[PDB]
Amino acid sequence: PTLHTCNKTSFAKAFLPNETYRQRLLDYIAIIHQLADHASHALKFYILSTSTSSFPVVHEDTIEAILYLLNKGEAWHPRKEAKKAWRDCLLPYVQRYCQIVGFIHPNLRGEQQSINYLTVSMMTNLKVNVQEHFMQMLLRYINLRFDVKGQKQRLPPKSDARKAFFTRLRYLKSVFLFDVVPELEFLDDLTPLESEVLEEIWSLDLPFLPNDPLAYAIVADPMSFFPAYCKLSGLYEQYGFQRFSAIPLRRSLIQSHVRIDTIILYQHILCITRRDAETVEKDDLWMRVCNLCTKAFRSRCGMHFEGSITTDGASVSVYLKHPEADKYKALYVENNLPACRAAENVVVIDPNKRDILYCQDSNGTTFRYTANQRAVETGSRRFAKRREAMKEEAGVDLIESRIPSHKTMNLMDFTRYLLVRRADWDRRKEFYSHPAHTRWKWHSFINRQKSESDLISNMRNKYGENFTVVMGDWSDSKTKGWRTLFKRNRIDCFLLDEYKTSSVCPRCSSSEFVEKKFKTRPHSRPWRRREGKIEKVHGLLGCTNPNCLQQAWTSGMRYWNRDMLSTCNMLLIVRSMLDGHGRPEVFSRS
DNA sequence: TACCCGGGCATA
DNA sequence: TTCATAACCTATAGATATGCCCGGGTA
RNA sequence: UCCGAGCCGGUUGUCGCGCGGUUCAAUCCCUGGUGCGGGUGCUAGUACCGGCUCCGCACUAUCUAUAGGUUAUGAA
Ligand SMILES: [Mg+2]
Ligand SMILES: [Mg+2]
Ligand SMILES: [Zn+2]
Repeated sequence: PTLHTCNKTSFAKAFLPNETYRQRLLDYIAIIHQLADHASHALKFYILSTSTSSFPVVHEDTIEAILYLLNKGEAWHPRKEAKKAWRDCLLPYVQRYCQIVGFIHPNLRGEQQSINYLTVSMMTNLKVNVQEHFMQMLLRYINLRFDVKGQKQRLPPKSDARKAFFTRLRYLKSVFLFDVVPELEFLDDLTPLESEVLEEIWSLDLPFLPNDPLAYAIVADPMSFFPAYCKLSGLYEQYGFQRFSAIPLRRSLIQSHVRIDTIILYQHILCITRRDAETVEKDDLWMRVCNLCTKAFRSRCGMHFEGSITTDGASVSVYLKHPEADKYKALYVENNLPACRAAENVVVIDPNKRDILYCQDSNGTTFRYTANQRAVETGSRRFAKRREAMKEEAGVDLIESRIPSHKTMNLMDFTRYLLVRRADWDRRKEFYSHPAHTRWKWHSFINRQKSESDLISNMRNKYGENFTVVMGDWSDSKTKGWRTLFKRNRIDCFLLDEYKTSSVCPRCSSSEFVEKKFKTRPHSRPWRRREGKIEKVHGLLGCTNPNCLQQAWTSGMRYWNRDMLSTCNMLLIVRSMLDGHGRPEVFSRS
């Protein structure tokens, strides 16, 4: 929530030059990464193995037991009965997975904090994935079975007589989702394909709530839908449809950020006994290894360091925690008109795929922030090319390209995937252990900060010290993140509808004479260009009304830039709203 | 034999 | 039309610390 | 599979102009920015006051993991 914030700095600046502490941190994070990866893989293996009888009720205890068995094995001695039962149930499968992958127990001491963090993170990932995408995948399967993609081509489009099927589907889903209780007579009207789909959906054993819809049930207790979600994945694999990651495997070999709190310095880094450490204040203890006088550790908006960082070997994210922590169409300009009138200057912004921002003012001054500029400043393209060159030189591409899909729900296929991953684990681990990846991430962060700061500085220099931002509500290229950026710089941002803003000429206010796609040219994309394809120009528009024309023009139409027209029409709309006349009729929906 | 500290485990 | 590895956008959830028991060495 | 940004024209408020001319910005290393004092230096004319670079006071900037779409690459 609002009670927490983060400041990201370099590894060298955050920590003192004592090499022992840095080496201990680097060693600890590497062990934690492997533990998390193998825990996720073992959880998936156990789920697939138990699929023979029933999908288990996965809780925090399951992942915690998997982690402990990987780290300690039989040496784990839980006190409570539930954890002991989980240990007894998971030990054989964990040992079998270790044999398959050749895992060697690290026997790391003092793993409580890291194990708790990893268990919480993995359960959060499971919950988020299931909650967010169970409905999406179910509806996607429903559409795929009925060939809705091909049904448009099979039937003549835009015909009332053919609307029956697309209406029939709308009803079937309501029966399948338990949204509407079907009448008994309708059950006998199902065609064989519909009956098969109904049986397949029934086999999923989807939970249900009588008082609230299925969507509310998913949010209320998303994890209860996990057993069905996995089943759904299997259905895909039965029909060859594009599969999805049912279980969130943690596969990346690059060093992931690992959390470090006061306890981790307590035990692993400083290696001081708990009794001795309890006699020292937290701030001094952290100062013994960290330069808290650095800029990154300063208080902001009443927040304080409070001993919490995340490190990956190249960058350190220090978390500032407010003292009051838990400790265990509002955005549209229509509703914000009163605030707009007090702005010194008003900026109207149109987003586009290429021109990420196209900004204009009432005084006519224009500005833009394009995709190419963002790519160049951020360095994404250069880093991508260098990474591709490294992969080509090391030959890792041939190894990764042949890896069997990890989304399979069959035990044999998952075992084959694990064997293939083990076969070349050593080479890829060394390749991704290179400092290039974390350094690239840190440099990308710095470049993004620089680019955003330069953008804000240029906007202030062109449009004044303070101004209000009005942006279109279109979204697909950065689309919705900008709303946050202006907030970080204390610049107001408001939304505006783009309906037909690109089909009206501001100088005659008549949409009947607007020309679209009046010229064609060889395709801009080189691979499409060599293919012989031709592209219609989208951003160029024409006006044919005589009032906008002149006798000295042989073209016969006044030319306009699409972004310029959009910004001018949006400025006119804003002026009309501020004048009390509301949205102009021409741009109004109906 | 019995005492102590350091470390592992539980949990809001 | 299917798979794998980076990343870019969007969205979700989470962002430690104190007490109790045991085991290893010592008296 | 490639594309930096501003200005003057072909231009009329015109293009993923693979049209021309024209100005500076980055291509490695780097957490970013704002306001207040001095502290060598480098620059423009006789203490005036423009820039680059540090010192120090407070003012400020949300990261991690996972999943969906896409991009780039490598296989069919
Ligand atoms: Mg638009
Ligand atoms: Mg546009
Ligand atoms: Zn017109």
